[PDB]
Amino acid sequence: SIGIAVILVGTSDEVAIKDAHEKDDFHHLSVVPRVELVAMNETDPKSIITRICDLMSDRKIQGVVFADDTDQEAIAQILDFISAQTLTPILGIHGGSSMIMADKDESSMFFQFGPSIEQQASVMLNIMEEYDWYIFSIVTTYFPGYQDFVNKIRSTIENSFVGWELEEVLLLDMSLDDGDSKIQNQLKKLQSPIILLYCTKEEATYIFEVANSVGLTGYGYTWIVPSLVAGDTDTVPSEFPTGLISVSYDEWDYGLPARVRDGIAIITTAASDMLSEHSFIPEPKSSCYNTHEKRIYQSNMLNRYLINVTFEGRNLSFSEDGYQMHPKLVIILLNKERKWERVGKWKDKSLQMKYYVWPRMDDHLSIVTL
Amino acid sequence: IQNQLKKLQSPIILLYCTKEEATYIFEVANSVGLTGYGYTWIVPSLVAG
Amino acid sequence: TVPQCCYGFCIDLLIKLARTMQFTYEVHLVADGKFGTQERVQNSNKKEWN
Amino acid sequence: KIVNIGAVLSTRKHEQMFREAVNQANKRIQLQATSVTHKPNAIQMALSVCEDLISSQVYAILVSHPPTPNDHFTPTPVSYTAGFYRIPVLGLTTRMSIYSDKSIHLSFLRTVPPYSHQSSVWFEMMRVYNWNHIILLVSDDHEGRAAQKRLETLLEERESKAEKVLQFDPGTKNVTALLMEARELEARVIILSASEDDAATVYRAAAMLDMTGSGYVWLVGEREISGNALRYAPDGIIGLQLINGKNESAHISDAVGVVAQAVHELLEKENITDPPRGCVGNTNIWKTGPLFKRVLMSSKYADGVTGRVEFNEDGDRKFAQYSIMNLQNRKLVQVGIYNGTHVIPNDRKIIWPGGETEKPRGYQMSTRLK
Repeated sequence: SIGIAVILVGTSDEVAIKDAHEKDDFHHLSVVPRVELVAMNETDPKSIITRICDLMSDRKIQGVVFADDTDQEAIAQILDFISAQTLTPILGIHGGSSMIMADKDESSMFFQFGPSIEQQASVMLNIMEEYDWYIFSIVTTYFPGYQDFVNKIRSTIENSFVGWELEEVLLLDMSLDDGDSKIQNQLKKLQSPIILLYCTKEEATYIFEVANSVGLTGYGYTWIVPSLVAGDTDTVPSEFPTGLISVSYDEWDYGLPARVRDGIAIITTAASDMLSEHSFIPEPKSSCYNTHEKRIYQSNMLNRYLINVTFEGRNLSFSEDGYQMHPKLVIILLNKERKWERVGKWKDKSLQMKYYVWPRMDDHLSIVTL
Repeated sequence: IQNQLKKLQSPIILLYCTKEEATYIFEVANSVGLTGYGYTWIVPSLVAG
Repeated sequence: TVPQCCYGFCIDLLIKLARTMQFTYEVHLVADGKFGTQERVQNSNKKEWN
Repeated sequence: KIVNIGAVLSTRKHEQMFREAVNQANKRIQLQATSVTHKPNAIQMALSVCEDLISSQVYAILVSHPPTPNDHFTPTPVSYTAGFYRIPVLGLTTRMSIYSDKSIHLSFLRTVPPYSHQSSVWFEMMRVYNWNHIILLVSDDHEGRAAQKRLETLLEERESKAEKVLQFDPGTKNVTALLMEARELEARVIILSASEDDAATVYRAAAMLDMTGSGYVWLVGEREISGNALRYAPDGIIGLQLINGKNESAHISDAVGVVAQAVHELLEKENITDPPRGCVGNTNIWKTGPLFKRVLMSSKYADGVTGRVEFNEDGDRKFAQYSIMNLQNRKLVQVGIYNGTHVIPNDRKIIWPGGETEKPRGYQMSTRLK
């Protein structure tokens, strides 16, 4: 009898997903979930909060599934705020709510499908290990998470038997006005054919313009960037050099055909497991106004039951931080033409490439032996 | 000039230019910074004037 | 922990060292039985000597 | 033009004081006043915040802690609503360390020093007293871990670590094991940093084990002095306190002055775009507000009622003042003032634990080796 709402914003296949929602197989459980398809425009945080409040106060809402289509990142912060102020868990599966926030509050109940930065750093190291690239360098600017990335890459390079070599790690800063001289004097010490870059879109374009003014991006230099530099795979800033390799989430194979269905199934099976084990079902008066008296019920055991679910032969165990920890990552690269062509797929801790040798794009002579 | 002077790796440099050209290349090298501690440059008798 | 008695080169060396340095001591054997090496386990928040 | 000022406090007298302050600031270019009280609930608080931002369209908002003693979750809705549109929000009476991190809050500046920089005062006091050996015993939490990391970095800067580090679970009932382990070391200086509730139990268990005799020096923070912890406190504690901690109007006047200086330095810039008055309408990031925050953080204040106030690149006030309080026979007495970088004592003397009057060695070189 749990209430679950599905909110959509912007342009999307509203009728298609509304028809697909009535295709769940929940006959082997006594859940009878109240489903309410609500569609509107992502106008502002206030309207979103008001709609959430109204739908929750309508009829005993015990869960919220969210999907968006905009590019705003603060919407995830608003969702975290809501899930912190009221103990009803929510799930952001697609849209603006796909921006992963690592520093969440203690009493928050929010889980997304975004991959952790450590997972991306491990994937981009497994790629180098499968490509036999034992020489690399690190360049990054002032950003909330660069230190964590450096610490993770150091922890994963120090605890491995394969001989690697870190050389000339920099901490350049482009925020200083007229700092082109410092950037040019700092980037002049790079001597590795593999570069790891972690910056922002504007900072990435600026450092790429600087490196192209220098010229270490044409033939043999191959740079790798995490999933925050891309932003949108449809547009190209035209400043990114050729032969760029990045990692992203598998959204082209499944935008939202069954993501909402999987989320609803996970919520239902977790509620059923909690009701079976703890012999209790959380269904209080989910009201927005005058909720200070409703702080007698805690959702810690529910969270303890939400991070252990396995359905349809797939691992969905989340982590305490709030990411999936079992995603299906893909490996894309920027070829001659301005585009992102998918090449490899990384799922279930396994790698699956497409080309036996990496395309290099004279002094490249093959050799026949016996 | 900045992309060309970035390949110098010798502690002794031989320079042969004109007074204005010498001042310009010295300003460039000081913007880079290879003239302070260990780099010793030698110039012929036409740079002094 | 059964109380045994030890004797040998290092024993009398430590005796002379404590005599010339004028202090007291309370010896005890090794816990695991190894000189010492790095123990690299996946163990993300763990790295020490054994 | 007509640019109002934003401030959200809960007091009629403080509201009138802020009105007079902004009037005097405008007298020193038309600046209006916009003030909203505090609500018991925070969702309605954020709703009213967006409503007031719609009805006023302010550049930056001021916020202070209400008379409620929590001071933890009160400014979080305001900070979230500010960061949703990338506009700066300044705090007045909030000293939590979670706000110091720029990850959660992209734009947030405080006017009081955090507990992390308070640990540096302990470093200076140990340096001027020649106390190289210390026993850092703190709790296990976000603020505790941040303070411990700051102290460890400031100690390792001088190529010297801590003698021992002990952590206990907050909200516990038995800490005899940690005290027994600490009492078998060579150091005689025990630093403490936790909440007022834990300090009483810590002092009780310490006095129960005769760990408060002569030769031991205790160091705590402002939070471990006030509250009911004062009932269980040995004589000779050297604590700290803020000069304008509970005085809101003193900080409000300086905040009004610095924000007036900021807007006066701002209105003479190009490409000025006022934030949209459409809280419900707009869905993008205002072109102004990030740059305004950047120039406000670097805006060196002229003068204030609390001295020259500066700000580092962390959203925290620098070069503050602390009252070095002490406990002498159940009677609080001041010993000196921390004037930015120098500790100047008064004519009075210090009464160390046990009754002796002499600088303790803080290092007992007992000779019983293993």
